[PDB]
Amino acid sequence: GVCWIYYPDGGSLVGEVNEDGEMTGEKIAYVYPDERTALYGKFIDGEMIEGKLATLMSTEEGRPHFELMPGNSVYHFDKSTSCISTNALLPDPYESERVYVAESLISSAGEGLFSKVAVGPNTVMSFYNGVRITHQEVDSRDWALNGNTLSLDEETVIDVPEPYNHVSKYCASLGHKANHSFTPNCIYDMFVHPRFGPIKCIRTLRAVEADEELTVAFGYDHSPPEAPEWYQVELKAFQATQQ
Amino acid sequence: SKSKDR
Ligand SMILES: Nc1ncnc2c1ncn2[C@@H]1O[C@H](CSCC[C@H](N)C(=O)O)[C@@H](O)[C@H]1O
Repeated sequence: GVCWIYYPDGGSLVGEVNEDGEMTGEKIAYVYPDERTALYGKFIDGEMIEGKLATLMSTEEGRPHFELMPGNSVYHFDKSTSCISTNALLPDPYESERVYVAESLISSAGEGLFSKVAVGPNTVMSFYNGVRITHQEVDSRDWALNGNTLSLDEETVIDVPEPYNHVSKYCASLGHKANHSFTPNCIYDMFVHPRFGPIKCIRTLRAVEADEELTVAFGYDHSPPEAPEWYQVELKAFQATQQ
Repeated sequence: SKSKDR
């Protein structure tokens, strides 16, 4: 029979496991956190070799039944390295139905990230993929090159370096396009992605309305205030509104 | 140090 294996983030691998008990076969799927959008096809040991975009229409005796989307929407396990993606311009189909990039409502923030649709709290909205570099590197260079750096764990930083900060040059993920707020409606949270691998995602903390801008706390060290000058500014301002 | 969300 069927096995589902959930990641802590709510995504899952589902399928009949093989003789040796591995997520291996032609009819395995990764199902996104909405429990509707899925990537269906060939996996070996839980790695997506060839996943075709599908909708989960229902389950019978716990067995998922998918409808393929028209096209040849194929996706592949593609962990970044110097290389952000093998398909810089191929969007995440789950992300694409949920967010879009537009001018930010925050004065001189530039661009920002918005909900296409109204969602609940705890809803994963967008992915933060990037190149995978080291803290020493990140911390050895000027802030001007550190606009999109995001701490993944204690060995790894995730970056979206110029010119991938432009959507016409990179749009496989959009998490980096979310602006900072000290009164955020989202957080960065761990996510295990079938294409990007282990990255971070952007998740709502509260219900959000269609066309609201999504914001997160960048969470730079307040006292080592090691941050760019615009953040140091918004911090003085905010703490005044607080103290 | 110089990156989001450490
Ligand atoms: N609260 C804020 N105030 C001013 N600028 C901000 C901001 N949050 C993010 N930014 C800008 O966005 C960068 C982080 S990336 C976020 C997307 C960016 N607004 C863009 O147009 O590409 C920062 O270096 C800063 O220039």
